[PDB]
Amino acid sequence: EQGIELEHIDSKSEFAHRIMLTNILRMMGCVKKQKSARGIETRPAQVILPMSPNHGTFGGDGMYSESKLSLETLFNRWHSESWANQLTVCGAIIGWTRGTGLMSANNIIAEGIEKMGVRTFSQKEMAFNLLGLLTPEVVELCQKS
Amino acid sequence: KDTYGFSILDIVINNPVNLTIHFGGEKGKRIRENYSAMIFETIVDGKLKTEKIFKEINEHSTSYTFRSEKG
Repeated sequence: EQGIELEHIDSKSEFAHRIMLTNILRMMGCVKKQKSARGIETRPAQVILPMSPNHGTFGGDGMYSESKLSLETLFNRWHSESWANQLTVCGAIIGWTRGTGLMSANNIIAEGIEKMGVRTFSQKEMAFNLLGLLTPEVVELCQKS
Repeated sequence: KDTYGFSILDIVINNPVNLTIHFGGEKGKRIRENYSAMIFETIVDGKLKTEKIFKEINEHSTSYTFRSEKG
């Protein structure tokens, strides 16, 4: 969603928000229903949620920020509802990752951002970071909370 | 179900060839403990020598598969 400010939020943004929020909740719900229908209480699926530090900071991204911020409810819902044994929540707050469908439009400035003593990531590095969440130690951590 | 994570009814009705027990989550760790705490208690030279049934089940095991040819 590029160049979509508040006043432009329309069909595309609603559809994007369905992909990036609503149907993620539905997908999780479906996995919960399948596991519960089969009595699987001891093999939870770790959900690696693609969270963002971008909650309306850049602007012009339609309902992107709303999609990403809304995923943060899952951290509390894991405790408050009845799906914790079927799903675990792993919120990855994904940093500035160069080269992707969402961020390729922002590649030219990344050397400048890094002069602030900050880090941008290749897709390889970010993938390596996220694969770190699927290691046995983090998997056990998400099963606790 | 509560202790070893399997249904004896399921085995009678469906006679599965293999059965994997998953040790995920709090309930799974409790079931894993039960499999680990399952021990042979022998007396050798007036000394309690506790051995383990399920040697392959340790504190890093995420599952255990019971195996059969036919069921």
